[PDB]
Amino acid sequence: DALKVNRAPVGVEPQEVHKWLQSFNWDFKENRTKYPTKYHMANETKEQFKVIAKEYARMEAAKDERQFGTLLDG
Amino acid sequence: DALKVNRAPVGVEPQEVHKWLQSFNWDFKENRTKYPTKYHMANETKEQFKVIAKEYARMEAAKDERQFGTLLDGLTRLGAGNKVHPRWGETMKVISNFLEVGEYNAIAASAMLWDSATAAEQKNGYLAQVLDEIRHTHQCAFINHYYSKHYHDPAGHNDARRTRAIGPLWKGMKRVFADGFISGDAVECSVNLQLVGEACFTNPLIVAVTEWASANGDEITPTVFLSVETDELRHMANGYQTVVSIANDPASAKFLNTDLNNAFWTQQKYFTPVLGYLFEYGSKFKVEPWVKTWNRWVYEDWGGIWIGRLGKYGVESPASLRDAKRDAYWAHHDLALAAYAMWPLGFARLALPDEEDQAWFEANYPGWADHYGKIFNEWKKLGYEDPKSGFIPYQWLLANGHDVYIDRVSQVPFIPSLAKGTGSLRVHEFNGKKHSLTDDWGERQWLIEPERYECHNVFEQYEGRELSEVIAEGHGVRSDGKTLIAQPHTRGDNLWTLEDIKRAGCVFPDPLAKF
Amino acid sequence: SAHNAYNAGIMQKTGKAFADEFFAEENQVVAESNAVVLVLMKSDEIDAIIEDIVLKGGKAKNPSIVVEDKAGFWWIKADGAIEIDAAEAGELLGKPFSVYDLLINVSSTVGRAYTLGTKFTITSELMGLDR
Amino acid sequence: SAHNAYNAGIMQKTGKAFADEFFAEENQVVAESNAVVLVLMKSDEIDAIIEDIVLKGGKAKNPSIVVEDKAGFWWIKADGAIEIDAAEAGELLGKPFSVYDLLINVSSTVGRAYTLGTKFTITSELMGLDRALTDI
Amino acid sequence: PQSSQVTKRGLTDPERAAIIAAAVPDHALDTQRKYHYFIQPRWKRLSEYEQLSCYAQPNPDWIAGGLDWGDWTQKFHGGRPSWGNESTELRTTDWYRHRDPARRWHHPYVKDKSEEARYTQRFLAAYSSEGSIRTIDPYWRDEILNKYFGALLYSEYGLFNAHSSVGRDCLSDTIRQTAVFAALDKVDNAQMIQMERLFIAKLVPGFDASTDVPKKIWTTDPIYSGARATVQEIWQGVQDWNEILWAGHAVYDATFGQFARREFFQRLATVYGDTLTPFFTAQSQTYFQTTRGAIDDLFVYCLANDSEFGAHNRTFLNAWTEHYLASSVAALKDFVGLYAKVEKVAGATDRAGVSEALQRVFGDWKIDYADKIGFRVDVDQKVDAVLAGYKN
Amino acid sequence: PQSSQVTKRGLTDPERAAIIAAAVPDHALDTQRKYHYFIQPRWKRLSEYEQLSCYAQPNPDWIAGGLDWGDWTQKFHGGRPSWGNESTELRTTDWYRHRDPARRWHHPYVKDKSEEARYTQRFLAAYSSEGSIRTIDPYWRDEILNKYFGALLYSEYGLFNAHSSVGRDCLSDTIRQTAVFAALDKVDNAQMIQMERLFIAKLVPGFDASTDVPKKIWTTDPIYSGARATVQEIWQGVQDWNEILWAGHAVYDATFGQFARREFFQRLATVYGDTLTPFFTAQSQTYFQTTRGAIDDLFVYCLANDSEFGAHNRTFLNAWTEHYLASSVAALKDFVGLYAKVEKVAGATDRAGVSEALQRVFGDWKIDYADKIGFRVDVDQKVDAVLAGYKN
Amino acid sequence: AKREPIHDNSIRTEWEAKIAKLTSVDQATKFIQDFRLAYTSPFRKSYDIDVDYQYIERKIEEKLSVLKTEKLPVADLITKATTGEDAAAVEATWIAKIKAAKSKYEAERIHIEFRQLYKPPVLPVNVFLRTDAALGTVLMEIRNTDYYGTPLEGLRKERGVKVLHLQA
Ligand SMILES: [Fe+3]
Ligand SMILES: [Fe+3]
Repeated sequence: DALKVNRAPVGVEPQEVHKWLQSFNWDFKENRTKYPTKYHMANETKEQFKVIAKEYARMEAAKDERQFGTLLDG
Repeated sequence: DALKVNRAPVGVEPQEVHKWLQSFNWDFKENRTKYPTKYHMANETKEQFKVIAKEYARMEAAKDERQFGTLLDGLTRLGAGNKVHPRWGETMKVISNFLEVGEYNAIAASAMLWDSATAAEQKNGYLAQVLDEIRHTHQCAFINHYYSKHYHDPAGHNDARRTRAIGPLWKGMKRVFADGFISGDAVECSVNLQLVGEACFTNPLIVAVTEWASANGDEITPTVFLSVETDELRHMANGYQTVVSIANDPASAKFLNTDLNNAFWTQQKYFTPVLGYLFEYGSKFKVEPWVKTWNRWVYEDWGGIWIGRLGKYGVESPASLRDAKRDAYWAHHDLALAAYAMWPLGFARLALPDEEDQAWFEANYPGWADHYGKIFNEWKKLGYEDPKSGFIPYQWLLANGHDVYIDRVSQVPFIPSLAKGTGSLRVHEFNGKKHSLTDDWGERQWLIEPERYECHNVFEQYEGRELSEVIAEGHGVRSDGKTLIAQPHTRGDNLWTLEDIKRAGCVFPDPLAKF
Repeated sequence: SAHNAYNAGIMQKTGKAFADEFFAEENQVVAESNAVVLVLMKSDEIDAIIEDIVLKGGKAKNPSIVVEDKAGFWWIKADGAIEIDAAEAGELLGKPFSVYDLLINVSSTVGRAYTLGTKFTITSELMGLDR
Repeated sequence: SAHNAYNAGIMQKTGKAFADEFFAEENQVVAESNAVVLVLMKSDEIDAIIEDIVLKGGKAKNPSIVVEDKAGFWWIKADGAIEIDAAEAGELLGKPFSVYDLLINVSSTVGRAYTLGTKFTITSELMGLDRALTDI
Repeated sequence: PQSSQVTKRGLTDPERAAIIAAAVPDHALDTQRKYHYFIQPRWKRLSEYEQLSCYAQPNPDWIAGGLDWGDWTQKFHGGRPSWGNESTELRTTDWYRHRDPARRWHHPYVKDKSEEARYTQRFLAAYSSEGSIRTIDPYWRDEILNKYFGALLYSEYGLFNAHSSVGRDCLSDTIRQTAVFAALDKVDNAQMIQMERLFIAKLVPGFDASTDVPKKIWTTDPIYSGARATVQEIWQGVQDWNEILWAGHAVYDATFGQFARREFFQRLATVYGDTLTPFFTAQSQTYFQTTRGAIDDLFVYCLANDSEFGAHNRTFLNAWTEHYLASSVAALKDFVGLYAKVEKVAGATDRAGVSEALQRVFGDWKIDYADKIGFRVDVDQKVDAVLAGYKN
Repeated sequence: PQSSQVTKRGLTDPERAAIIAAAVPDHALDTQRKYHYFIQPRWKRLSEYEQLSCYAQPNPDWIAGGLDWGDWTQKFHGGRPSWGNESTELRTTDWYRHRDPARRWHHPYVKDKSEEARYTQRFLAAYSSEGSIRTIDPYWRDEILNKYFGALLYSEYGLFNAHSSVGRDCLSDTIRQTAVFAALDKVDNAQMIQMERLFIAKLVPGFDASTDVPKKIWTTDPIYSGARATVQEIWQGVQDWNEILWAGHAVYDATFGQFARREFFQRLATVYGDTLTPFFTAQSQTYFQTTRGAIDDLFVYCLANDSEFGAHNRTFLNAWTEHYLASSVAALKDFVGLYAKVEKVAGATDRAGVSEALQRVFGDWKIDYADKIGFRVDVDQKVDAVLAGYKN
Repeated sequence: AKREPIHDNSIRTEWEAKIAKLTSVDQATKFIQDFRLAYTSPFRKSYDIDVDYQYIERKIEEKLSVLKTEKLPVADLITKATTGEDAAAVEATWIAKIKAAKSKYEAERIHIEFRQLYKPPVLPVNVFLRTDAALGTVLMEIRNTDYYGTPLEGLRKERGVKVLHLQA
């Protein structure tokens, strides 16, 4: 209520969001590719490296800072 | 109103917040420093580098990312951590960990300046300095951490915060840029920490040393130390503002010259011999003679650009300067005699000057060959480097009347029968206790202020005990529990053990028993 | 200029000639100097600033400037003052570059240093004491 | 182990001996390999992982692992699979180290790669095609 | 050319690199590569935070936990030691035991605050471009926020300065880092309040971001009378550095500070249409919780449960808490007079709303601090004591 | 002893470094050190953003602005070129002219988003520790925020996927960067809405963060009928890549999207005591304003004022705007039915309040986009058209 | 003669056994005051335990401090010295004493003895620190008046040292 709540520190990890990504699509007749292809088979597969936009940026920026430190400094 | 508003994109820059900082203080009777001070003059000054917390962190994090990128990515992939000449890699065990305690004490000294500041802007500036000295503590630690991981001898890089307590050179480090800052007048830190320590000595200690590192194959230390000193511009500028306030008030200005001379002597007494020893004897490739490094940074540039310019406003050339110049020329050679003679008490592996070193020493310090050179060569003949020899030179000094004394004030060792630097032995008894003093400036400090200077020396703590027992008790060993961290050579074979020390039978005397 | 060299004056001497001047009576008190010293740690941004600002417009304005290569840093000494405008550096580098960013590789100062606007200055002037 | 060397087999030969095997009839079609290759770019964290994880417990569990020094990177080849637990690496490094941080210096893979929990795996298995051998 | 030698680098110069390679042994001279391997780890493995921080302070064996020996080299006139046991009433078997649970050494600390620094400026440029200030309640903006949130910066500033003597006097390295990072977060809070006021002034013609009115309110308005008295005492009235950290963060800022920042300005912003202030209180409240983790470790894990001095230390902590809780209760009783100036909103600014906000603050405080040191507190009694200052 | 040579590094191996030093000339062989010095700078001097981005796309001279020559090496079956003029109705004298005013190449883009990524997790850990969710209006939380803000993630997700063909079809490098960064910001918005719901679920027993109810609302509730119809058309109904970027960001997202994110969910959070949602809308609104700077440069500076084709392009932009503005007005007319479900708050959710919110959205839009391409719009007429869907 | 090990030795052990027998605040206050007069400062009565007295003093402090919290009312912890004196009265008395001092030699002995008698836990920490700072201000100012004015030969006489050796 207004006085009682769990105050354990929690956040939300990227795989917790990623689990819901498959459900973001929705069905409509025009929902199909624009490009010509021979391949029309079912392709409802799963990512092997769960990533969301925030975590994508965190990872690549971490790579970049080390690379540009080495180049511009050392 | 609810419909019309200026939608131009705007933020708030750091200087826009900074201009309101001075109004953050308010008046109340108790609003004054908690620390003892002689200096009570008006000190409402303005910051020369406007900074707020958010911008402080932005600047320092940007420095860090470049530094740790170079270290953890580039230099590690090059294998640079083991491309250092052994003499220099050993020297950095000492330089970085000893500098670490100077940085650490500078945190506390900077907090005293924060506490004694009366202007909100200066309190803001000193907090930024407090934070920088924490940064520098972790940077010095990081050098020894990186060496522990990547250099061929991690012992002593990996444990100096306890193994430094064994040896006599550490005692003087606890005064030079440490106790001498934090144990005294809080406003006076603007003179000893900043006008002297930061504006004079951090340049040779932190900047000039990076050239010696590079010459000897070390690109880790330049990467870190050159970033450390970027913060120092703000520290020198903080201290200058307060020196101006002191200078402008006749009642506070009457203390300034004595405080400046005492600070200069206190710091140079240790810094001059010890860093000169580490540069010249702890290197293979030498950049230039130490005495010229000292001439350039200390006597000419700090001496002329700070002190000589302030002479227009009544600041006097330190009266101890003539004594100090004599130290700049010979005191590090005197110190090398003690460092090499007492090598088992250290945490670094030493190297006697080789033939081309000896030529360089004699060319640049004529007279070196006939005094210091002949001693080192005799020690080598006696087995200085050989663990089976049973030879440690401290015993040889005593057998020839070359006693070693510790200054009660500075803790710097002194061998009056061999020294060419400034010094002469004074031994006094006071209330049942003997004390050895070694120069006119420290003798005055002790005569006037004996309760400030009660530091136990290594002969008092270790009296009558055998050398190998002291080393073992202080953990002065490698992970096998037997091989010394310290060594009298830099080769990978024939390392000395506790049993090799014990065979020499070296027992600590009371050097003042004869008086 | 020559007086602002790292090895100016007594630093040219070696051996006994050095010692004789080092211990000469007139050289046992400090002597006022009108110089400033600025140390810049080497980096991509600093090296461009050295070559296209300090050694061009800086030295044209102040011909007493001397720059020496000290392996990991640039050592600069000049009469009077040295200034670097971060806005001019930013135009040279093509990327955001405030006076705060300029300080990332400004490693040391012998002299009175400050920033004002986008400009960094180190000066022989004793602000608050000199008129 | 030897068959996983970078210079295994034909790579030991030079000159005409190499050409004769390179152009042999039986070597004009691919041959199925049960190996995986993993490339790690050199860095402080990676070099600790190589020394204390891959070359210790990794090789204890999979003795066919070969590690070769290629200047800027480590080249690792093994039968079947290679795994690195980011949790074990973080314990070794003393700093935050998730499986995403592990990937900062994982440079290349020849094999089927994936993360699962804190663990990174590269495997010879063809997931989605190979059928499970136990119901467990 | 140049007057001085162009030093050849040993890493890349062929002749010097060859000499170095001849001198370097072909094997390592020890296998222990863990920097300060002898530190007792708090967690399952030694952290880099501990390695870089622990035992940097050079204490001797006569300051509990020190590894060195002998007297200091130079003491104050009269004999005060460089660091000493006389600095605080509290005792422990090892002053080095404290660990910040966020494991902040300098680098992660400024890395995180840099993120906040840059994102704040991007947020402001977009918020001004959005025009979102158009829907803020004007009376809230001009008469409550500008004036009384402004005045609150002086509380943060005073708490910042209370740390100056702590930074000099405290007895170990992890404690000094915790204290200094806490001080910067407090002066950041003060600067961020002023930054919000300066920002509103660029969007709202006639809005005055001068500190003149905030300072007059802090120094003379009865609403802040008790708070200012408490801050002055914690900052300048004592020097026991544990007393400062406990009184400052664990009593005053955890009750008065949390009520003012979170229950008044942050909560009521989201009742009066203020889409700007929650961005700023998000930072101060994040800093509060990070600081609390470290303060909690020092006083609860280390000092209140030290094997030899825990009960001894609880005697002092109980006495301090009695005193500064009374001071903070008086501060809140003064402060809730501000509700007489705001527009009534049921469940938020009426008596029931304020009573529930005080039940959260004193109830949370009982859980987070009081229960962990053995301090008995009747929450309803404290709530009622403060409500005596609420104008019905 | 590994099977392959341990290669000697030329930078550090004495023998190879000496050979290299003998081979390197003693002077530079040209003085032009500015990478791609011939790019025409938009600003006073060439930026690193321009140097790294401009002319990476290898267009020939028959695609306006291209520096290469000749046909592509391989085309689609039938003859569609790798890139070609048939991809869009708009024309220009140089497709390379566009400049993002934020000058984002990949590195500054992920640097900034990383800051937001890490700070968000620190904010959430502190907000849960604070207990601040305790004062949110439960009805807002459960019946409006969870369900209809959740449903809004589908609008962001659809706008994200509209960029897939843009990423393949567009005709220059700076435009491609602008489009891809805009696309990641949209899917980030969708993910952050789900992140907020997942976070509330950890704090509120019984709160269901499944997307089942949001998806049912997006796909079948009349409140989102017009919006979903528009998003489906912009994403999958067209392939002109300029039409997608214009309709998506400059018409639909700038009217419907800004109303829903800023005027409904962000604004009303600060009327119903929601201290959490403004942290998340702060990010989507920052991203909107960043994207708008780049979209504005492409369509206003470059295309509507191209020296040869400006009026030509305005003919198409005007036609697109007529169509998608009608779609967006219909989307808003449906959406303001949501006000029939919220607790009335004078000046915010009554007719006068909603009318002023629509005046902000349509009035700002007229200034920010319509006026710059010559599109006539009567704001009061659009406000009245939407208010016909408002239940009094 | 021969020192025992640094951190564990028979002198420290024997003193710990003495300290364990203290059972009241009055007894431990007299014990610690007697100890600090006998063994601390340049005016101590004995250097017989020079390398051990600082650790031993720590252990006495710990025993007195626990006895205080076990035995005294809270208000006494804040406002009284363990001598029974009013803490603010002690402060006023010793500040007046040092301001009445006629030379730096008088002033230094007053400051040193204040610390020997009233170092925590005898005086409450807050009162002690501010008194020690006020005393130190006066001592520093009188010592830094004409600091270089007396030649070394005369300072040695004023201090009263026995000169054992002066190198030529
Ligand atoms: Fe420092
Ligand atoms: Fe400093």
